[PDB]
Amino acid sequence: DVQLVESGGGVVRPGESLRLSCAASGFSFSSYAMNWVRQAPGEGLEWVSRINSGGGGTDYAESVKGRFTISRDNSENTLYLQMNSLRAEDTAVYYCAKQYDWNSFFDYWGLGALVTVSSASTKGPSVFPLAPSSTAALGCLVKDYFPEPVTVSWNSGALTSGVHTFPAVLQSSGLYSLSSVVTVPSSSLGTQTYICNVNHKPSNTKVDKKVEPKS
Amino acid sequence: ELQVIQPDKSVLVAAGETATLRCTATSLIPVGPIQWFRGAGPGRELIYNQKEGHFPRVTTVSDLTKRNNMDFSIRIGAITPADAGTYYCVKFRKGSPDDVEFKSGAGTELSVRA
Amino acid sequence: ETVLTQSPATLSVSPGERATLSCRASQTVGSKLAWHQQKPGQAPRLLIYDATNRATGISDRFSGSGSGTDFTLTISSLQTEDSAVYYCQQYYYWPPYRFGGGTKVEIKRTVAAPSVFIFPPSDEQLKSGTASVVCLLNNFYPREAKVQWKVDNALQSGNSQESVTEQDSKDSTYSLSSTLTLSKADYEKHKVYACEVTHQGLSSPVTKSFNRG
Repeated sequence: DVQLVESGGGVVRPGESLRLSCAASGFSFSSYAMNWVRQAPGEGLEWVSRINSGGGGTDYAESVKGRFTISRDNSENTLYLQMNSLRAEDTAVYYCAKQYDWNSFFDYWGLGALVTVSSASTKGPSVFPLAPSSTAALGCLVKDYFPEPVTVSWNSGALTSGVHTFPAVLQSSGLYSLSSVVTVPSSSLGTQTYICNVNHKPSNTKVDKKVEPKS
Repeated sequence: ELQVIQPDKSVLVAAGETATLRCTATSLIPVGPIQWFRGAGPGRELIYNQKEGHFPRVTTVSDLTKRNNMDFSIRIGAITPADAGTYYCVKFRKGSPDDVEFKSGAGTELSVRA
Repeated sequence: ETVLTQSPATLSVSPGERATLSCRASQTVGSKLAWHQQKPGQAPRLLIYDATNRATGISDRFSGSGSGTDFTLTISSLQTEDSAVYYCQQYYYWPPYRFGGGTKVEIKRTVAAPSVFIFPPSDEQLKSGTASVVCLLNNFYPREAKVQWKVDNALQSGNSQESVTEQDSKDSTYSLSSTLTLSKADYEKHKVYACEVTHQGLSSPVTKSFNRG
């Protein structure tokens, strides 16, 4: 079947350049117009550029004009997006997309390659307790890490029922934070062990923190 | 030599109708695939290619498989304003390392009434 | 450019019922309307093209209707796996590569009022020099909630951030955290820190607070 597989993404610094590639198979790549379409965290899909069958005809959304180059290789069945002079608002998942016809809807989408643009260095999380009470709630505040993802479990994965781990927010410092919380019987507090284990593979970090009532 | 004739200059069609774009070759040498493009430059758009590709709302009028054939007319279904422009019928040559443009028809201006 | 008005923005449908999504063009688009589905954190997939035709592989639960300016997507027997955003795309005019605003589809459920909790910043964090106050709204429906921070009974603005979990598979409720970030400087300037919560499951708004000590 038709496959569209993007690559070349990751973390880049503002002002760096980056080449996405989309490897195409299951069809005649040279006979179709190809596009890139992007999606910022929690936004609508935003068309970025399009390219001819032959490779000589190129359109670009005005938000990327002067900075992005689309091109292709019919010999090797591959789409490219060169992206120069990158900035923070170019952070998104970039999808390659095939058109049905030259002036038609999108037939097929790629898996999509994430492109994070940030000046920030690889950093492990600080973990802080959300102390319960004074049914009850407690959690931990996983703060100031980069890049995503972090992982969280409670009591080595032994506690799962009524756990919420929140999607991470990007703070204006360039660093991510989230909280994980859990609801448990008030009777259990100070009797049972409530530890959250916080593993961050990008920094080879494991922190385990015991969250207890305040005194 | 081989000449590529498209007899129509203008073709006016209603939104939703199918349009027939007519094209004839005079010879069979040199061998190679016919292709249709809308527009003329390096910004042209592939509409059909005998050799390769699935073009879901184009049919050939004759059967292009059988050697002897010299009718390269096409039907394009459900024409809308997006389909407007000038369609050239284009003979390609040889093959190795790639197909090379050889001759092109004068062009058929397709448009839509409102 | 043709304006594509997708509607409504969010649609709630209880499990097993029909869901009916609408897309409307500013001027006629003939038959050339296509629908895509994007489930959370995946790429889009084509459902319907030519207004009415299913793509190869697509379930008969998804169907398309209409012509000209008014179009519908209909999802027959809604499963939790159809929670997704749906976009319309026209290709009657040049250019084809614009989308409607999208319509989010979520599983409808009876109202559930949020359990509210407030967490003061830990003393360990206070050594670092920045203070986070976390407010947690737990297990509610619908998602529409307003959290308002008050510091000494003064409304706060621009110093908070919200995060929402995706709708639960099981009970179809949401959870929400709001986090206030102040420096240790400004934090220790004030006394009472309150979280106020308006949601339609509560007869009047719920306030959790503490005082430093």
